[PDB]
Amino acid sequence: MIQTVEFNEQFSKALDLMENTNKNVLIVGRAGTGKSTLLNYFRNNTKKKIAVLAPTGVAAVNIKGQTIHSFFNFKPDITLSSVKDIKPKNKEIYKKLDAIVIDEVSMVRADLFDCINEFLKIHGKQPGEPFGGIQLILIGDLYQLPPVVTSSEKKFFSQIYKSPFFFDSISFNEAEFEFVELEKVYRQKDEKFIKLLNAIRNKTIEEKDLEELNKRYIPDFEPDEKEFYIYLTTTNELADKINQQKLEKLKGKKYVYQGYIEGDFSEKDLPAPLELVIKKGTQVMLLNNDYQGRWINGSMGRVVDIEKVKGNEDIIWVELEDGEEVPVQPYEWDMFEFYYDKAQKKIKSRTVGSYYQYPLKPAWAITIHKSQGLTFDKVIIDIGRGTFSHGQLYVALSRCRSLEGLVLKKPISEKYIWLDKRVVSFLTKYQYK
Amino acid sequence: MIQTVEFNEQFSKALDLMENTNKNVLIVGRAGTGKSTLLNYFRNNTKKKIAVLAPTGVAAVNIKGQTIHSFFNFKPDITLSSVKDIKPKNKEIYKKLDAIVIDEVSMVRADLFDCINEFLKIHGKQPGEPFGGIQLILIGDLYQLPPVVTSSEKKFFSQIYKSPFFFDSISFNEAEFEFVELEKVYRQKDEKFIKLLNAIRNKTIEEKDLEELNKRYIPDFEPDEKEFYIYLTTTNELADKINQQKLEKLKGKKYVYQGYIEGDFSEKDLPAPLELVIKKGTQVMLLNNDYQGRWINGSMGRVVDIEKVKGNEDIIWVELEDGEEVPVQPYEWDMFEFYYDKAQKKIKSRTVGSYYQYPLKPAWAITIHKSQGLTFDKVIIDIGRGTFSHGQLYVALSRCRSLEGLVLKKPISEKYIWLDKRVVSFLTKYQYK
Ligand SMILES: Nc1ncnc2c1ncn2[C@@H]1O[C@H](COP(=O)(O)OP(=O)(O)O)[C@@H](O)[C@H]1O
Ligand SMILES: Nc1ncnc2c1ncn2[C@@H]1O[C@H](COP(=O)(O)OP(=O)(O)O)[C@@H](O)[C@H]1O
Repeated sequence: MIQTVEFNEQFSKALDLMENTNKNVLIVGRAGTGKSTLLNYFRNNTKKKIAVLAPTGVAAVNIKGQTIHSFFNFKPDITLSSVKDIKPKNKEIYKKLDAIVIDEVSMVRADLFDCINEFLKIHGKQPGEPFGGIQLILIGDLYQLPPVVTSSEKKFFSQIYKSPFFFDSISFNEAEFEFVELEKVYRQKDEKFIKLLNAIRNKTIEEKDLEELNKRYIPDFEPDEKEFYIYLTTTNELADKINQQKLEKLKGKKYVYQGYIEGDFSEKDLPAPLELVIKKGTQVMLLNNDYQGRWINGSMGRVVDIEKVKGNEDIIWVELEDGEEVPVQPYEWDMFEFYYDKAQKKIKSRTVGSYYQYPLKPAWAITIHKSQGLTFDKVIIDIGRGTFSHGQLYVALSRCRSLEGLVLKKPISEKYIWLDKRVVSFLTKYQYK
Repeated sequence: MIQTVEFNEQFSKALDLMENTNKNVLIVGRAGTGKSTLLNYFRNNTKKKIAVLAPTGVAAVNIKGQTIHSFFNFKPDITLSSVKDIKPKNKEIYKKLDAIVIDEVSMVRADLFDCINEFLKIHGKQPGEPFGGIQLILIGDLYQLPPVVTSSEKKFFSQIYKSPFFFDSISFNEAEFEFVELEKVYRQKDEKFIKLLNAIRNKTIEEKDLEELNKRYIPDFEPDEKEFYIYLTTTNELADKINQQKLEKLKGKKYVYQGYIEGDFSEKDLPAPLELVIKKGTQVMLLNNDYQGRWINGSMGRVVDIEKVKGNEDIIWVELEDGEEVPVQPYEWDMFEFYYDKAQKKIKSRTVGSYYQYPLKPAWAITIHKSQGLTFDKVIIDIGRGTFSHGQLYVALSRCRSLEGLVLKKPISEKYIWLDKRVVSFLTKYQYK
């Protein structure tokens, strides 16, 4: 229960809208703003009978949340008509809930948002009113690739929703959300990078500074066995090839570790891959924040000599960016579920599942979607390799930390870097309202 | 320099034909016989500058010998025409060789035998017609299945060779081959079963023994969990799926061990599987002979708690058929290659490859072909599934030890056990010559 979080104007304004008011609110930052920090400070220090949810199972386990389809008992094929037949597991709850938070709201499609509103409108405190009158708190990175919509759905989805963004859902317009944008980049020496990114957001590109970009299209391929460059790909398939090809053409023995599921857990979504295949000298990424304060979620390293085990489970030493030769051991992930405790006036969260695996994954290459909400010091913006579609360039650039660590494989650097101005329309509406 | 071999008439007659004479010889056993015993006693205690070969890489590593393709530089697709263009790696050798042994000759197809004869006809010591004069010693079990012949090659193979068995090759006919059959059953004592099996051999079975066979012809199932049983299948696909089905169902944690290849080896013929996926409580097969004298090749067991005490490597504790608790650790297999050294005026064997892996594999089900030369106390004979072969039943029955341990999946059985009388013809020719 600590207080070491630097309460600035935006932070204090957001907490004001959150706790003392019961208004629907939308808080955005871009990577470093304190989205998880603000959410969790509210989460720990409130008595407001709240429920914290997240779109994916990976996002839910990280925030210790409830994996929304599970919280509402939504089948993978849910629709605005089938939602009406859903019987709540925990019917007694959603009458008592005062507020509900949703993290990483960027990747919640419009149809699912409308299903949520209908569900809370029928089972909420005040039925008929938006969300049953329950205060809704949205937290996410607007500067994100919209939720994909398969080719089959495309024809009629285009006719129901203007965009797969959550903010183009009919329920979001009929309800008023106070807008708060986190602008402060904490623990960030990324000076002039965010100014460049904000310049790319607007029409202020200052193409002298655009060609100040044109300086880092080096090719000559290459990297180093030391410089920890990560490839950002558009699809799993390409990231999956770079991980394997780098894993091959590499000597030493491979070590394979199988994740263990206790209780109930889906595969996917797993934070760490189920089969951890590590050779000596393998570039890896750590997928959780260390309690002991040694590495963070996304801290890259290089697998080094494993000492083998004493009578406990074996460890994987890793050579971090700064040093560091840290012993990584398997980490326990838990899958929560919120419920009301009839005994007292409180909503408790029991754990229905456990998952055990080394918190690491091969980190020679990653996909943009997998790297949502992460910044890497040295990145490689690789080939498409089948379509570099509209507005994917601003997101990929927003994955980087500095310009002197950015290497652009293809020197494309042209006039569709622009953030995909559906978002831009939404932001210019709310910032000036 | 061991002398513990109890040199029975058959044995002394076979060694006499081997050592003092230079005649081609054909020794057959029934896998309880002294085949490996005779081969290794001759191998160790001789001064005859010989070369020991085996068809597969697995059979070669077990006998500490070389594969036929490796010794002759035979490409996987060799034909009798292309053999003439093969340049020997070690041309100088095959002038010095006095004898050549070939173990597990049962699984040597006719075309390969003719290629061997042609090669030694061209490069051998005094390279005339009979293998270039090199004395050939063949050792194998005739009671095993013939070497498979793909459907494509079948049409024209059928017209050149009457059967894919080695004795229907050409060379053999114009080859003086003394015949010795090890018929005496080396104990573990085979009392009722070998008499019944030999009765099926000579088609002299009695319907008293058919009815006494029909007694273990029962429907239903299950293995008594401890009680070790195995399902002998016709195909890898069926047997290996049963190993997976028993492995998924059973609870606990998975442990994955990767074999390490040093130098040069093969991925097709490995003694232990390359990826050992082992759960606690899993039936295993202990697939090599322990020097310390704790378990034999084929001695089945059930994995019990794996004590991962390390500062080098962890140990897999296994409960044998009698008892038990043996610590199984990785075993080193080596791939030899013979060469002639004028300095010692003899045939030395250097090791060009090494393979390290725990000598274990899941043993809920294995294929007849994999289990060549083995007897198991408790066997489950399925239907193939389906109608196994013309003559697969006799081999499957010859895999068993006793009738009070053989369990036949289904009573259909009517009479198709009969030995594959191409073998019967050959055996009645040589036994009465
Ligand atoms: N508002 C803030 N006050 C104090 N520290 C912050 C704040 N925002 C970010 N930080 C620092 O930055 C780090 C990452 O913040 P985080 O909450 O993960 O940002 P986001 O959730 O936007 O990714 C935290 O470890 C914290 O130390
Ligand atoms: N000549 C022999 N003298 C004594 N015991 C033998 C002899 N041959 C075989 N045995 C017994 O049979 C076992 C297997 O013999 P082996 O040569 O491996 O048979 P095969 O080659 O037919 O599998 C040996 O462990 C041994 O105890």
